[PDB]
Amino acid sequence: PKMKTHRGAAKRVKRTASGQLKRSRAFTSHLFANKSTKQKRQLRKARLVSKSDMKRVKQLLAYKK
Amino acid sequence: PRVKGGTVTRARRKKTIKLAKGYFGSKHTLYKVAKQQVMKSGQYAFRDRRQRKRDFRKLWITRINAAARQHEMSYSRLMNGLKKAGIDINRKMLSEIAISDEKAFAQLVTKAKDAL
Amino acid sequence: KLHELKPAEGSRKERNRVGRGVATGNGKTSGRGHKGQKARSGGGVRPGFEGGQLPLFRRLPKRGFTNINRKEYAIVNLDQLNKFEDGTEVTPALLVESGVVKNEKSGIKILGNGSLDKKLTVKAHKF
Amino acid sequence: YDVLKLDGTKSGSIELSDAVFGIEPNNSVLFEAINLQRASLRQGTHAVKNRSAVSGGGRKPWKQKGTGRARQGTIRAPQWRGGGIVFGPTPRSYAYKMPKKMRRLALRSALSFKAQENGLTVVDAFNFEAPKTKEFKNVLSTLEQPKKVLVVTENEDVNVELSARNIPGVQVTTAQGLNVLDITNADSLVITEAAAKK
RNA sequence: AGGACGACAUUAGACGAAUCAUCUGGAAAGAUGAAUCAAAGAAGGUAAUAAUCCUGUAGUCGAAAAUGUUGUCUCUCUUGAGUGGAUCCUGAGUACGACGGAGCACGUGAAAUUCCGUCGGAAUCUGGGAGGACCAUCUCCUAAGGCUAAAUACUCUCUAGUGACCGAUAGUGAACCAGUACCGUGAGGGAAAGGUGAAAAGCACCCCGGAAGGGGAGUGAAAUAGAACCUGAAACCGUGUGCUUACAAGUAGUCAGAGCCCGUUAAUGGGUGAUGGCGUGCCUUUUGUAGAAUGAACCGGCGAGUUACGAUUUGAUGCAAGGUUAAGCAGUAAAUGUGGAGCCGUAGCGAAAGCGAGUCUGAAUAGGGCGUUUAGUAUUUGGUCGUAGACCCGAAACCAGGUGAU
RNA sequence: GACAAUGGUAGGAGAGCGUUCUAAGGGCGUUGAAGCAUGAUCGUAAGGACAUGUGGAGCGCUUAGAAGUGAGAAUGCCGGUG
Ligand SMILES: [Mg+2]
Ligand SMILES: [Mg+2]
Ligand SMILES: [Mg+2]
Ligand SMILES: [Mg+2]
Ligand SMILES: [Mg+2]
Ligand SMILES: [Mg+2]
Ligand SMILES: [Mg+2]
Ligand SMILES: [Mg+2]
Ligand SMILES: [Mg+2]
Ligand SMILES: [Mg+2]
Ligand SMILES: [Mg+2]
Ligand SMILES: [Mg+2]
Ligand SMILES: [Mg+2]
Ligand SMILES: [Mg+2]
Ligand SMILES: [Mg+2]
Ligand SMILES: [Mg+2]
Ligand SMILES: [Mg+2]
Ligand SMILES: [Mg+2]
Ligand SMILES: [Mg+2]
Ligand SMILES: [Mn+2]
Ligand SMILES: [Mn+2]
Ligand SMILES: [Mn+2]
Ligand SMILES: [Mn+2]
Ligand SMILES: [Mn+2]
Ligand SMILES: [Mn+2]
Ligand SMILES: [Mn+2]
Ligand SMILES: [Mn+2]
Ligand SMILES: [Mn+2]
Ligand SMILES: [Mn+2]
Ligand SMILES: [Mn+2]
Ligand SMILES: [Mn+2]
Ligand SMILES: [Mn+2]
Ligand SMILES: [Mn+2]
Ligand SMILES: [Mn+2]
Ligand SMILES: [Mn+2]
Ligand SMILES: [Mn+2]
Ligand SMILES: [Mn+2]
Ligand SMILES: [Mn+2]
Ligand SMILES: [Mn+2]
Ligand SMILES: [Mn+2]
Ligand SMILES: [Mn+2]
Ligand SMILES: [Mn+2]
Ligand SMILES: [Mn+2]
Ligand SMILES: [Mn+2]
Ligand SMILES: [Mn+2]
Ligand SMILES: [Mn+2]
Ligand SMILES: [Mn+2]
Ligand SMILES: [Mn+2]
Ligand SMILES: [Mn+2]
Ligand SMILES: [Mn+2]
Ligand SMILES: [Mn+2]
Ligand SMILES: [Mn+2]
Ligand SMILES: [Mn+2]
Ligand SMILES: [Mn+2]
Ligand SMILES: [Mn+2]
Ligand SMILES: [Mn+2]
Ligand SMILES: [Mn+2]
Ligand SMILES: [Mn+2]
Ligand SMILES: [Mn+2]
Ligand SMILES: [Mn+2]
Ligand SMILES: [Mn+2]
Ligand SMILES: [Mn+2]
Ligand SMILES: [Mn+2]
Ligand SMILES: [Mn+2]
Ligand SMILES: [Mn+2]
Ligand SMILES: [Mn+2]
Ligand SMILES: [Mn+2]
Ligand SMILES: [Mn+2]
Ligand SMILES: [Mn+2]
Ligand SMILES: [Mn+2]
Repeated sequence: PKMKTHRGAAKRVKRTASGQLKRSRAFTSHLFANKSTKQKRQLRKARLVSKSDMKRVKQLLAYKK
Repeated sequence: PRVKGGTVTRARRKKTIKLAKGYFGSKHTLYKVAKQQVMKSGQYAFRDRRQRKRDFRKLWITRINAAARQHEMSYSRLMNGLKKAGIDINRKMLSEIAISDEKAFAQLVTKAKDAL
Repeated sequence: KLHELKPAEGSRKERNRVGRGVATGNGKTSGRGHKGQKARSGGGVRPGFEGGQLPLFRRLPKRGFTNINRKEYAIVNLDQLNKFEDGTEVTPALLVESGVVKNEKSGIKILGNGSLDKKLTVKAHKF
Repeated sequence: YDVLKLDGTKSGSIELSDAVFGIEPNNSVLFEAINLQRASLRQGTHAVKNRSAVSGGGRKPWKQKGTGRARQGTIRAPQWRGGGIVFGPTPRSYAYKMPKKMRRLALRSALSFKAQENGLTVVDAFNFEAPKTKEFKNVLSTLEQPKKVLVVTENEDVNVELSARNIPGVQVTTAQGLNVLDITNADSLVITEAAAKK
């Protein structure tokens, strides 16, 4: 059987790069006005899946790009 | 293809049991028991091969102590003089001379008695 | 030489047979070295993802073909029985420059930085 | 070029063919095709008994504790006499595939060894029934032989000890050409190879 | 919508090629010395291993009948095509809606498309449906009636064959009179157990004995193959006896070592062992086990990391800015030839419209993210993961069908 | 030729021994195969030979391929016998 793609992650990954998974970022939903405007503006810009986690999540997005 | 058990086992086990040859009772006849004995038997011989080196040096030393004692000299003193004498004979030789040749051993005694 | 074969050196290695004697006769020692030992790959005992999701996907997406077209000294195009594009959904012609020959390009949606050079040696545009 | 000995004779009527027939050496591919051939030639008809679901059985032989015997499940669990067989052979394919160009690299390097050793080319002739081929094979030739031609039924030599592979130069295989220590070729047959091999 | 003529086929079968001598030997097919056949050197049998000894094989013929099967006559059955359109006709308790369900990969969701229950309930070529809620428009169709081969699934059975599948604890539960001894009220559970020899030549006869069993004599190549019969391991049980042993505290051995006895795969030999040194089995599990923690009476057999398909990585090989086929046909259950749909690569960035060696954010040709500067791809050995029971054995339990108030 | 390193549980890496089957090559075998028994044999290990007795059909060697490939423990299963 073909490995299934964890489509719940794929709805939040975006591959591209030279193999790196792109981003999406936390605390970005609701409940503002407790984060700083500094925290607010900076969590807006996106950052990759970490080396240590790509070690763990490597299998699920095997079909992304 | 199925491989059967085949001969390989018996031939292996008999190897062991032949090693357990002088052994007592079923330590000479059962594999399971004789395996353990042959294991230990070499585990002893491995250490015993080192120990015999020291069991033997102690034998000569006492024998040297004995013939030194006959010339009113402790074994402690004799070796100190033989070092300063520059004699470099070694116990097993030194002791064997004391048994095979009373005169030769006496000479080295007097050699070591001076250079003190 | 059918009785004295030999595989290319470096291919082929004897597979590892765990559990067959005391040059390793195991795997781990307790916990999940139980048969069919779990942990989901992912399920690290608290979220893992659960952190944002951004999505869509729609329709029309072209198929690129860069100006490394050192083809003939002229002639028309889209002809890709020639060894160039294949599996095309459209055909944009992009840059990475070296319009070293003069010809007439033809495909749908040409890139401006490209077509500035294609038309600066022989002129060429189409749908 | 290579002499074309007369059938039964010596009419050494030379003619040219090489490069993708001589010249070529290779070995590392030549082995790997030999394995792909014999892989494919076997059915994997073997299948062992119980995935424990095979064999009648499956009540619990006695209650867990109170007995002083070990706990048991099916009386067909694999450590029993007559029980299931963990990870026996099951029927399966036993047969892979190798890239096209490399398949061609085999046959050339196969035939080129026969060129580097020795392998005869011939006129043809034909008729009916062959204790005669022994006299035809005794022109000189050797222990194991194959012959090729686009046509067929010139092979009522099925029944010779050794030497009884004969196939069109399009049914040609890496086995023979490796197996057989000499090989004999009608021209035009050897032309049909030279056509395809390029 | 049912039946009359002669080709092939199925169900019995026939022909079918070519060897002698010797040595060994119980026996020749083996060895050896000369031969022969072959559209037949597949296989099995024959006193050891046989192309030429037999049954056969390649190949060739063969059917009274019985079905099966078709070519073809008959046999029915046959009426076959176009222009225009006034006013008719093209499947009603239906399509459809609401409600409760159900189904579509699609969990009520924005929910198209499709079906049930229940009340409602249309239209009539100026018509109706569908195109993923819905309206308009456009395009495709024409529901509410029915029948339709082939390509697809399966194997209790038949014939013919095949296997880097088992070879008697394996392989079917069952090689043997197995769903049988056996067990249960019943449903139901369910074994064990193959092998004398080439040939029964299966031991006439004498002998001890009631017999059983045995010593002779015999058949046999062999019964030190004699029936509970090929081989005949180990545990276990015994007979004989070379060295040793009744003042000694021992995980049984190891190291040292006299004495005695023997004489080998002939090598700084073998057996035994007064006496001295040293010395608390193994496995598991443990901070730590001589452990008084666990396991094993012993010996034998059996008994656990597999395979498929995906992923990733390494190694090998082929091509290379390309690499490569899938089904399918062809083929001898191959290899291979075919087949370029397809997949990955040559370009990236963005949620996206989209722009492009650059793009995104941004008001910015600031900065900053990802990318540019160059190598991939196919097969495959190995490692590992994922899907599978997924290394093996083990629950108390749960559900479904049944069987039981003797 | 010197000179260094070489205790080791989980565990990683490496090189190998043997078992059954296949392929090709080359062989042995009723003047006695496998198996079994015995030995004072060889190799660093797994392990390999040779000799003799037994036995009465078969079996190995080389190279490569594939695995139902290796047992001492599971209150493991089955048999036999303490
Ligand atoms: Mg993208
Ligand atoms: Mg992040
Ligand atoms: Mg049950
Ligand atoms: Mg033939
Ligand atoms: Mg004879
Ligand atoms: Mg002969
Ligand atoms: Mg026979
Ligand atoms: Mg309704
Ligand atoms: Mg059959
Ligand atoms: Mg009588
Ligand atoms: Mg026999
Ligand atoms: Mg015995
Ligand atoms: Mg404890
Ligand atoms: Mg204990
Ligand atoms: Mg290159
Ligand atoms: Mg930038
Ligand atoms: Mg940058
Ligand atoms: Mg119930
Ligand atoms: Mg004889
Ligand atoms: Mn998905
Ligand atoms: Mn997500
Ligand atoms: Mn928000
Ligand atoms: Mn804060
Ligand atoms: Mn077998
Ligand atoms: Mn075993
Ligand atoms: Mn290994
Ligand atoms: Mn454990
Ligand atoms: Mn663990
Ligand atoms: Mn595990
Ligand atoms: Mn389990
Ligand atoms: Mn069952
Ligand atoms: Mn008990
Ligand atoms: Mn079975
Ligand atoms: Mn006949
Ligand atoms: Mn005949
Ligand atoms: Mn004869
Ligand atoms: Mn026939
Ligand atoms: Mn209608
Ligand atoms: Mn509708
Ligand atoms: Mn509706
Ligand atoms: Mn509804
Ligand atoms: Mn729509
Ligand atoms: Mn069938
Ligand atoms: Mn047996
Ligand atoms: Mn009964
Ligand atoms: Mn018989
Ligand atoms: Mn009698
Ligand atoms: Mn006789
Ligand atoms: Mn018996
Ligand atoms: Mn017997
Ligand atoms: Mn005393
Ligand atoms: Mn005494
Ligand atoms: Mn004490
Ligand atoms: Mn002692
Ligand atoms: Mn002590
Ligand atoms: Mn163990
Ligand atoms: Mn105790
Ligand atoms: Mn415990
Ligand atoms: Mn116990
Ligand atoms: Mn046991
Ligand atoms: Mn891991
Ligand atoms: Mn696994
Ligand atoms: Mn070490
Ligand atoms: Mn050290
Ligand atoms: Mn380890
Ligand atoms: Mn390893
Ligand atoms: Mn041999
Ligand atoms: Mn065998
Ligand atoms: Mn096994
Ligand atoms: Mn028992």
